[PDB]
Amino acid sequence: QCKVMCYAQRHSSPELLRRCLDNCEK
Amino acid sequence: IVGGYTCGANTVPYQVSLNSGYHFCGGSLINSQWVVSAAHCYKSGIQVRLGEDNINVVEGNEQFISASKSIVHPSYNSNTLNNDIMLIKLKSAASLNSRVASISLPTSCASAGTQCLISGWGNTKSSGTSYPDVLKCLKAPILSDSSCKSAYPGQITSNMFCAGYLEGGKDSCQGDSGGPVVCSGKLQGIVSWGSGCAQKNKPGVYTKVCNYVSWIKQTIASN
Ligand SMILES: [Ca+2]
Repeated sequence: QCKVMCYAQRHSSPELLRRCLDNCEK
Repeated sequence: IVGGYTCGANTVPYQVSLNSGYHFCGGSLINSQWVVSAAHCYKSGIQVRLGEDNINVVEGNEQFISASKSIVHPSYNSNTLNNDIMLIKLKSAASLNSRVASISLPTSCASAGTQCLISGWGNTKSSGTSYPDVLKCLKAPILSDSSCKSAYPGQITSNMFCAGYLEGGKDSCQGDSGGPVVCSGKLQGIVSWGSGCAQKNKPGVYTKVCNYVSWIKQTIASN
């Protein structure tokens, strides 16, 4: 559940979130 | 922090804001040169903001100091968030003759039921988003292993614990990561993750700091 855990993280950086979600596809 | 209250300026003097274009994570000062945070908060160009209360208005007691090093735990697993801990070294020592002070490391791991203070500038809404100007606080108990594992089947390692309320309503949230869970004056947790925020049967999951005391002390000594 890669994308799910990217959203589970409790930071508030859009850049870190978008990086996490993109990396789930790679 | 959802369901919390305004702490009041510098009532949580070891709390820091990590700022890299904006506030994005918290951290805890553990001595004049070192801050503990979450590994998933790693990124370039971190400035540490100590003595902060209102993140948008300089008004006294703030110290803004660039990070010089960010050392992520060598076993951090970004897929599972196991070992979600990072140490940040400040480019210059903070001044503690001040409102700012450090938080002690634990001498043992805390027990279920123990009430802790969780704090941060993260989202204050249980759905939707609203980031506060001033630091928020929440008192929350450590939950039992079994209730934690029941809420997060297959996902809780020995380096994590849950704190909060199975009825929901009160929890940490996005923007709080890396910040403190302090229980009787000891740093026991680092805000790490959860399913949503303040949801039923979905308490916050926190890095279990008592497992890392020797790694922390050795890292500080060698860097
Ligand atoms: Ca300020």
